[PDB]
Amino acid sequence: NNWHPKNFNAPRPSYGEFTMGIRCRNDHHSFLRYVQTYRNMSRHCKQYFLGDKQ
Amino acid sequence: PVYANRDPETWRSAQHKYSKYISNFKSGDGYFCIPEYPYAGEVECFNFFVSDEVWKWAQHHGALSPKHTFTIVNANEKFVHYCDSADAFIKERLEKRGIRVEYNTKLLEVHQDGQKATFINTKTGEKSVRDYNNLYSIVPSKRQEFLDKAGLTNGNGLLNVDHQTLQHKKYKNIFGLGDAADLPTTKTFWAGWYQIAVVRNNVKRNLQGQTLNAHYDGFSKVPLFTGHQTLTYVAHSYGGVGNWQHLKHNNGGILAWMRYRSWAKGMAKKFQDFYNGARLGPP
Amino acid sequence: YSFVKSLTHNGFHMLRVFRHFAFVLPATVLAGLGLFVYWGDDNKCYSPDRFPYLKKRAGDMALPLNSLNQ
Amino acid sequence: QMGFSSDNPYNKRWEYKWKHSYYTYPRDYEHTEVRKPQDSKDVPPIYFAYYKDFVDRWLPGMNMWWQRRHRIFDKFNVYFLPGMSLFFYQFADLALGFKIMAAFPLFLAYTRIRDKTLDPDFKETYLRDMIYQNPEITKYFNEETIHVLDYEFEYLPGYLCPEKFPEYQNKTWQFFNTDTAQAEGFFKFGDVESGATMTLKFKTMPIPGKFRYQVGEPFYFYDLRAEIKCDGVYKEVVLVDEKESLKKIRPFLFLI
Amino acid sequence: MWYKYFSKQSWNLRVWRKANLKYNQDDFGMTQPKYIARFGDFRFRLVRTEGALRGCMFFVGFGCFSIINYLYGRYGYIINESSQKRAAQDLLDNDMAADKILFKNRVGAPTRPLRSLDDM
Ligand SMILES: CCCCCCCCCCCCCCCCCC(=O)OC[C@H](COP(=O)([O-])OCC(O)COP(=O)([O-])OC[C@@H](COC(=O)CCCCCCCCCCCCCCCCC)OC(=O)CCCCCCCCCCCCCCCCC)OC(=O)CCCCCCCCCCCCCCCCC
Ligand SMILES: CCCCCCCCCCCCCCCCCC(=O)OC[C@H](COP(=O)([O-])OCC(O)COP(=O)([O-])OC[C@@H](COC(=O)CCCCCCCCCCCCCCCCC)OC(=O)CCCCCCCCCCCCCCCCC)OC(=O)CCCCCCCCCCCCCCCCC
Ligand SMILES: CCCCCCCCCCCCCCCCCC(=O)OC[C@H](COP(=O)([O-])OCC(O)COP(=O)([O-])OC[C@@H](COC(=O)CCCCCCCCCCCCCCCCC)OC(=O)CCCCCCCCCCCCCCCCC)OC(=O)CCCCCCCCCCCCCCCCC
Ligand SMILES: CCCCCCCCCCCCCCCCCC(=O)OC[C@H](COP(=O)([O-])OCC[N+](C)(C)C)OC(=O)CCCCCCCCCCCCCCCCC
Ligand SMILES: CCCCCCCCCCCCCCCCCC(=O)OC[C@H](COP(=O)([O-])OCC[N+](C)(C)C)OC(=O)CCCCCCCCCCCCCCCCC
Ligand SMILES: NC(=O)c1ccc[n+]([C@@H]2O[C@H](COP(=O)([O-])OP(=O)(O)OC[C@H]3O[C@@H](n4cnc5c(N)ncnc54)[C@H](O)[C@@H]3O)[C@@H](O)[C@H]2O)c1
Ligand SMILES: Nc1ncnc2c1ncn2[C@@H]1O[C@H](COP(=O)(O)OP(=O)(O)OP(=O)(O)O)[C@@H](O)[C@H]1O
Ligand SMILES: [Mg+2]
Repeated sequence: NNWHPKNFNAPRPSYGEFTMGIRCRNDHHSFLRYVQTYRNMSRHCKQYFLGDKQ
Repeated sequence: PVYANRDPETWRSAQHKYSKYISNFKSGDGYFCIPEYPYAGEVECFNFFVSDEVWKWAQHHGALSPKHTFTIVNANEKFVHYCDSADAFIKERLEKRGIRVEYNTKLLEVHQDGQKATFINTKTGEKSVRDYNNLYSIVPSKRQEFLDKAGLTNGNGLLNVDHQTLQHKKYKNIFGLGDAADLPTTKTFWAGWYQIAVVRNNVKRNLQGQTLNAHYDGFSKVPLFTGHQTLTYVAHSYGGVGNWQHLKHNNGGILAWMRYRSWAKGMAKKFQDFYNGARLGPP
Repeated sequence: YSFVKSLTHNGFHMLRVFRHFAFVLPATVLAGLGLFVYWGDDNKCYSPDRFPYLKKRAGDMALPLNSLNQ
Repeated sequence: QMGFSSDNPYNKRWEYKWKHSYYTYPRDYEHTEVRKPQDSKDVPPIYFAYYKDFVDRWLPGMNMWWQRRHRIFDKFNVYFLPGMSLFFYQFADLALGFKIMAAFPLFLAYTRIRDKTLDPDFKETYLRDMIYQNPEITKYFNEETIHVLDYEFEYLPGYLCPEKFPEYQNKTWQFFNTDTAQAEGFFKFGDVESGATMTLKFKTMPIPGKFRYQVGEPFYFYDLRAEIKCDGVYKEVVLVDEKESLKKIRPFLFLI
Repeated sequence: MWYKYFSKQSWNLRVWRKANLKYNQDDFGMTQPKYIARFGDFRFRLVRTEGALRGCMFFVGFGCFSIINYLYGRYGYIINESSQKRAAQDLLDNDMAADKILFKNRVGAPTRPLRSLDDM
């Protein structure tokens, strides 16, 4: 198991009715950032390929 | 947003919907429905004076929309039947506050789907359909049929007993007290404090064949919440005449505020002794 | 990672309890540029006003500690 | 209109949302095509990272405040808070408590300005869940084949018509608010599978929900309309009609 | 198709301005009591939450406490200068009363304070 090593502060759920505020950085922007990062890394590298098709 | 005078028995300890009648009134049409007399909780369940003061605050900072309607739908002609002194004060104060009242109209049907409320004017027999957003109704009573099959009630369906000794007209071995008794007074709880002393006495006298020397004067005391934190006492005798407490400190103030805290914070803890037996009635 | 950029909680850093240590290593490395410029006592002050300068001018000879006063 | 906008050409409606793990900014903005090695400048000049943070983080943040500067010009932010700060600043040397009481209304003013100048962000996942439940829309649109052609969402300036919304004719509310906190916009959609397009117009407003003081939903779609266009069929779908919605719920009237 | 990969299990909260909107403030917190008066109602109306209100009173409290500590330093003798002059002469009246009735040994030390009840 190298995806979820066991530590003490384990993830625990949250309940709407009982939660006042929260500070979290997770969002649902990773998919589109994955697509744009490919387009950037692909295009910015081809700048120095001098048109070498192979 | 339909609220009532008592809680259903299916609610758990975590359900506090009863307290959201005044809080959650952001907008819409509000109706306070009073059923046909006789009904339980005449003055002790009149909360249209405490909601008016709180809803006045909500109109000041925008919590309550400026286009909202609140009217009191009263099926009866008067608010306090057996005390015209207090009934005149209520209608006088409702006009000063600005609340609109519609008499001879009773709530008939509540449509939970589209929030429609079917009212009917018992005077003309004309029914109508009204949109509501905050509905409060005192639970209507119903005469029990077995008390009519045995020939004990009269007319409206209340016990036909003596106004003085609380003994029934016929069947002298049968008594009656509380709300089921037909007494020209307000059916309150403090009225029952002076009705149990008469019943426990007269019953004691019939078990020994002696005479009945216990008379019920018709005293009844109920607080009338005139503000969010102020009240006045509605106390009256059989002839509707009030005592030194009747309708005193009615316009608010320190005297009305102190009497409110004594009933709000220090009365519920006294009903534990009433049922156990530690504390008796007022006298 | 910048301490300033983590203050708004809008780039890459929401909770950083040791963000106030971010510039200690860079400031320490930049101070290493004067490692050889300021080496020893003579390069950090005006040496003729210090006691060791007197011992050197006396032929690396020990002097009483109050020699700068008499 | 998106308030946070840099010279970056791609993903304009996500620029404020995306939190990159970059140590500093990329040398160039995202290329729109393959370029030549001489198009870009090798070894960008000295103090380039500081310049990029000013023109890609600082400057567009100030343009956001300037674009929506009309939402912060209320008598509370303009006169009361600075007037309170000046009253205690005259006694700043008497004790420490005067310095705090003179700086708190400034920090309170910044927080109101910071929150009011942000882009209006509705819960878009609630919206897409709502349009994909309609059978007339799912006939021509699907999440796997839909694409965004244009997006616009901005607050409405000033107080609205004082007949459709009498709530905003409140002198106590006008002391803190110069706008109505309502927003309006549209969505130009297209389906690559069916070839259909639609303009999803919507109006939002804050509503109270289930509680006494807290707002229930800051962006509640009280009017939601779809003008679907197809090969030869033009349909008009009404998800939320304002004549039926405004009779049930009223705005919230934020204070502070 | 980003919404296809969106996880609806994050709908448990409605976060807006760092506050969960689905918070039962009518049953928990300072906003639970419905018997609040006009001042407390208008105060919760402005902030909409107890967490924001308590955070601001944290700093305003330090200012108010530090200000009243100064006003009682600069001023104060307007109300407390009488009780200090009263205790000043009282501190001298009982001192002189002690020297009259107290046992002093050959050096000036009251070595018998428990001689009688009036001496103690
Ligand atoms: C006229 C000439 C032409 C003019 C026009 C042209 C010029 C225009 C501008 C040109 C460029 C200017 C560069 C700056 C603007 C750039 C804009 C921008 O967006 O940049 C973002 C830029 C982007 O981030 P990045 O590229 O990823 O990384 C940036 C850095 O690599 C590193 O980033 P970092 O974030 O990691 O760095 C963090 C570091 C940054 O370094 C600093 O800024 C030093 C800060 C030290 C001062 C802290 C003060 C604390 C509060 C004090 C309050 C009172 C002050 C009174 C002062 C009186 C003075 C006697 O600060 C800290 O370390 C904070 C922690 C400090 C330790 C704890 C101290 C506080 C607790 C102790 C309290 C004790 C008292 C308690 C009780 C109090 C009583 C109640 O970040 C920057 O901030 C860049 C600044 C880097 C330095 C540039 C220097 C260039 C050389 C110019 C000469 C020096 C000028 C500055 C001198 C300042 C005075 C020392
Ligand atoms: C040698 C080279 C170096 C030299 C360096 C020194 C030189 C520096 C120069 C600085 C001056 C120029 C900069 C400003 C130019 C703006 C000109 C302009 O036309 O703008 C109009 C423009 C309107 O644009 P628009 O939309 O096209 O207008 C359309 C309609 O007209 C809109 O119609 P409307 O009806 O909606 O009206 C909207 C308008 C309404 O405008 C107004 O009605 C004017 C109200 C101003 C109130 C100021 C007094 C507040 C207190 C009064 C309370 C009185 C009652 C109580 C009395 C109690 C007494 C204790 O709103 C405003 O513009 C006011 C915004 C805020 C201004 C108040 C800031 C208060 C700062 C307090 C500290 C002052 C320190 C001064 C320095 C002296 C000591 C060193 O507004 C702006 O652009 C706002 C710009 C950003 C605000 C700047 C204010 C300063 C912010 C900096 C924060 C730090 C302040 C200082 C703190 C220092 C100590 C900690
Ligand atoms: C005295 C020395 C002074 C030295 C200098 C001090 C510095 C003075 C300058 C600064 C002034 C203080 C600034 C404080 C504000 C700071 C900011 C802040 O914290 O937020 C506001 C903050 C909010 O308080 P809160 O905790 O949120 O309120 C509680 C609930 O939240 C509120 O819940 P609610 O709103 O839902 O309901 C509230 C209330 C309902 O309240 C109301 O509705 C009444 C409102 C009526 C408004 C009427 C407006 C009238 C307009 C003016 C008049 C009209 C014009 C007249 C024209 C006349 C023409 C000439 O309902 C109740 O049931 C009340 C509970 C029971 C009463 C408790 C009273 C305790 C008193 C204990 C002392 C008794 C002494 C009696 C002696 C009498 C003779 C002196 O306000 C205050 O902090 C007030 C100051 C309290 C300080 C407490 C520490 C001292 C303890 C009291 C003194 C004890 C005696 C000491 C001396 C003993 C020997 C003599
Ligand atoms: C003479 C000295 C006193 C000057 C006046 C008082 C100024 C404050 C004292 C100086 C502090 C400087 C050192 C610290 C720098 C800030 C460090 C920091 O953490 O900031 C990050 C913050 C980030 O805040 P944030 O809200 O964006 O993100 C933080 C979120 N949490 C808290 C969860 C992490 O940015 C700031 O700069 C806040 C400080 C702003 C102070 C501004 C005061 C004036 C407000 C504007 C003027 C309003 C006038 C009226 C306007 C009328 C309408 C137009
Ligand atoms: C009274 C005289 C003036 C007083 C001195 C005022 C000094 C103000 C500048 C120093 C303090 C700046 C705070 C640094 C910490 C925050 C960094 C930051 O701003 O991030 C931007 C942030 C960026 O947002 P972000 O940090 O949350 O991240 C963006 C999100 N991502 C990464 C996903 C894109 O934006 C803002 O906070 C809003 C704008 C704040 C404006 C900052 C102050 C501008 C003041 C303009 C004054 C112009 C006149 C003076 C100069 C005139 C020419 C000489
Ligand atoms: N606001 C209200 O709705 C309400 C209701 C009840 C009591 N109260 C207050 O309490 C005061 C006195 O209340 P109360 O005792 O007169 O009425 P009550 O309803 O509280 O008491 C009736 C009791 O008799 C029982 N009962 C009813 N029908 C019965 C039947 N066929 N067979 C056997 N038992 C039957 C009930 O279970 C109940 O224990 C009232 O004056 C009033 O102030 C108010
Ligand atoms: N269920 C949640 N649990 C923990 N943190 C959350 C949760 N929801 C949001 N957050 C945090 O609060 C921020 C704001 O949430 P928000 O729903 O407004 O984002 P969003 O991108 O606008 O969603 P949408 O696309 O549906 O409009 C989020 O970036 C996240 O950091
Ligand atoms: Mg959003």
